[PDB]
Amino acid sequence: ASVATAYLTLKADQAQLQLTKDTLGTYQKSFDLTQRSYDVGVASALDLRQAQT
Amino acid sequence: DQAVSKQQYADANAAYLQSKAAVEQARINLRYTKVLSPISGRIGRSAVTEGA
Repeated sequence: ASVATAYLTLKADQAQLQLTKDTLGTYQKSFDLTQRSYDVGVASALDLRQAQT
Repeated sequence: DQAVSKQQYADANAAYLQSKAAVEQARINLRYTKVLSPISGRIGRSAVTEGA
């Protein structure tokens, strides 16, 4: 039972790591978009700080 | 870079073009101030003088 539950949490946390790597990808792309929208001039620096946080 | 909508650009382009049309309205209305002679030829005497 313990080896089954340990392998099972291992595989589920592989899946959790993959989905949070995808969320880090989408936040990095949204920060790239907001950095361009700041360097052009439309968005202020406060929206850039919400992108960084 | 697709950091803003394709409709939100079209609305800004339309506002640009119709405010450009309002500037051309005011520019024509200020060009009518200088009374340009509409035709070429011998000009007579001024029926009204300056100050009227």
